[PDB]
Amino acid sequence: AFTIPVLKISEMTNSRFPVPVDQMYTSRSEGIVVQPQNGRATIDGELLGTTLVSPVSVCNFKGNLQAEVPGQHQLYQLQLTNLDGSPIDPTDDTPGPLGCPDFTGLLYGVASQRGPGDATRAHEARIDTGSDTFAPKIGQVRFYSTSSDFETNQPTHFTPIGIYIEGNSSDFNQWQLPRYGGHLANNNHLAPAVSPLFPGEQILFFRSFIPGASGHTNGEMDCLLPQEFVQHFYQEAATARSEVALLRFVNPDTGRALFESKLHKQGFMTIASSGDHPIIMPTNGYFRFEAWVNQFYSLAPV
Amino acid sequence: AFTIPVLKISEMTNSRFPVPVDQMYTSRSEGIVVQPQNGRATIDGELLGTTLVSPVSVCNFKGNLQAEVPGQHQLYQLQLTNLDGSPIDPTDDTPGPLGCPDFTGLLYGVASQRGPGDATRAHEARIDTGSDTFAPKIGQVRFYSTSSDFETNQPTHFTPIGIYIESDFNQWQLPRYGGHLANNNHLAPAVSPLFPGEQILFFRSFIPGASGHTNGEMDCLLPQEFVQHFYQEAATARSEVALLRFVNPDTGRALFESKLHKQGFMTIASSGDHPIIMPTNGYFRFEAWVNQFYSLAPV
Ligand SMILES: CC(=O)N[C@@H]1[C@@H](O[C@@H]2O[C@@H](C)[C@@H](O)[C@@H](O)[C@@H]2O)[C@H](O[C@@H]2O[C@H](CO)[C@H](O)[C@H](O[C@]3(C(=O)O)C[C@H](O)[C@@H](NC(C)=O)[C@H]([C@H](O)[C@H](O)CO)O3)[C@H]2O)[C@@H](CO)O[C@@H]1O
Ligand SMILES: CC(=O)N[C@@H]1[C@@H](O[C@@H]2O[C@@H](C)[C@@H](O)[C@@H](O)[C@@H]2O)[C@H](O[C@@H]2O[C@H](CO)[C@H](O)[C@H](O[C@]3(C(=O)O)C[C@H](O)[C@@H](NC(C)=O)[C@H]([C@H](O)[C@H](O)CO)O3)[C@H]2O)[C@@H](CO)O[C@@H]1O
Repeated sequence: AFTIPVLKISEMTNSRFPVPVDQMYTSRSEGIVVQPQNGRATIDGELLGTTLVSPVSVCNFKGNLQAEVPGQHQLYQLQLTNLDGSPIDPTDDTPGPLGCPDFTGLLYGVASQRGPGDATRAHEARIDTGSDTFAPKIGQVRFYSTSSDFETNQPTHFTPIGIYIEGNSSDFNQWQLPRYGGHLANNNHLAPAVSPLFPGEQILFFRSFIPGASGHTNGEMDCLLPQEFVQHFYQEAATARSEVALLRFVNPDTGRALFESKLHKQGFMTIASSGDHPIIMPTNGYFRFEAWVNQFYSLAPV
Repeated sequence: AFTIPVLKISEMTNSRFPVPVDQMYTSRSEGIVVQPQNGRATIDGELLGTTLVSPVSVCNFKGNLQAEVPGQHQLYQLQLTNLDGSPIDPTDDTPGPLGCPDFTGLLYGVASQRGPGDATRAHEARIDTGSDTFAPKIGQVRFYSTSSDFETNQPTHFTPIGIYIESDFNQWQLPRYGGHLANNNHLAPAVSPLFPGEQILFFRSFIPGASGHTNGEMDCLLPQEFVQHFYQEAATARSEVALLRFVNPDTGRALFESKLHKQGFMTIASSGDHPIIMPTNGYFRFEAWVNQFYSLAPV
């Protein structure tokens, strides 16, 4: 049988950045192609894009510190491995390595090392996922740091923390996919763009405000499914008995329900709403699976 | 009916620090009391200690940046809220706020702020969970930063990253949640193997080190995924022990057995301090309800 976990919004994890979900949010997404590559799974358990199941891995990188780049101080070259330690394989049926950021911007975090022996060191670092040299698909990623305290040829981890706003073209765009293969390459194996097809409906997003390290940004990061749903679908692999799972957002405090949403088989939710706005609800509220409906099932607004 | 999620070791999350599990590990635990407060859940779904269900929240802090502390350069005083935004409530039946570190050491991470408006800033920061004034139970925590670029009275978040070795990291030494002037209460109980020839099975991560010599060993009793699953399923324990088999899907054969105790920890038949390295695809599955005197085959 098909099920979804009982979770308060505040208990959900963002599938595109390793922080909790802050609020439900809906938008028209006017003139935007919504094509995130993280937090993509079908309801019958097939992972898509660069989606992995670990809730703490998205936007992390691992690899060897190859060298400091010639000519540019405290810019360091990583030769990536996959997050699981295995070599990068550009022939994988993915756009890039699992967990790789699916947005362009200055990703701010910490690069740490262990080695030689148990000697360790860690410092702030930034990775520009929009730069020409950003090519995780073939394991080539550079990070900038304000420290020169990094050892060559030692295992290096990048732990993401937030976004750094310089105030120019490299600015955080959550819907702009990076060129996973680098400047000269076209993306492939992409999870498809999503949009609402039924009149009156909009996609329901799970939004987090990720930390900012500099500049002005609300750090808005919208995922299609909380990571817990991704994990659950993967784990259960339940048969999708129709194209749409009807879900109901219920308030355990009153015992009564607030709205319904359509969970599409391909892994995204829609609601009957119009306009760009937060969907604020009683904090103990959660979704419950009600029935198998089709893509023409008609929802009351809100 | 009672189940365990199908997960490779490499897909598991540490329940005491927000990073993947690296290996299974077992220990004699000579001379130590094993009493972690995070990653504590009964197999029927009751969360204990400071355990929360969010897999990205443990060792995080949130609160108002109240002030730079007088007489102490670039040491800042937080007034905590709970990680879900709710106010800290010291009357809660917990040792401290959910997700609070359950070890003593120099916790290294990044303090970040948003405010006024959408202006942001973030810098490296350190929280000494062993210091006298570390009193998360009542919302009192300080962080040190090398930066002075922090605003007072703006929402502040501490994102943990690793451990800084110079208060040396002791994963089994519980902090004083109420600070040096109060004693801990409402602790999840210590655990130990009671049956001869058994040891606890731990899920071990090597957390990042920011400085100094450290392997960053962090041992939890259950991966966060098991905590989440038990909480969700809330299935009834039909006995004091759930017998599990760690099976290799590649061969269809069992590699070893483990006793999953009702109160939320695992033991195996083994002797000594060592990793338990197994075929990558291996995973635990429920076999049967047994008692606490069930005799396990070694390894
Ligand atoms: C990490 C770091 O040091 N990076 C700095 C930037 O400072 C960070 O971001 C700030 C927003 C702030 O949170 C700070 O604490 C961080 O360290 C720095 O960004 C400028 O910082 C200053 C200092 O507060 C101002 O916030 C400035 O914003 C404004 C301003 O001066 O009020 C806002 C104003 O709206 C804007 N004008 C217009 C029309 O947009 C002005 C104007 O652009 C500037 O005054 C012209 O210089 O800026 C932040 O832009 C940054 C620039 O100094 O350097 C590093 O990156
Ligand atoms: C962030 C920062 O700058 N912190 C430094 C420490 O350096 C960090 O840790 C280091 C291990 C290394 O990863 C470095 O890149 C980091 O920034 C610093 O720690 C000392 O660093 C030095 C310089 O590399 C040495 O590595 C020293 O290690 C040893 C050594 O000298 O080989 C290891 C040795 O095993 C140990 N002695 C024994 C017997 O255990 C000695 C010993 O501590 C000293 O010789 C004293 O008798 O050190 C690191 O200890 C730290 C101290 O300099 O200052 C900041 O913390």
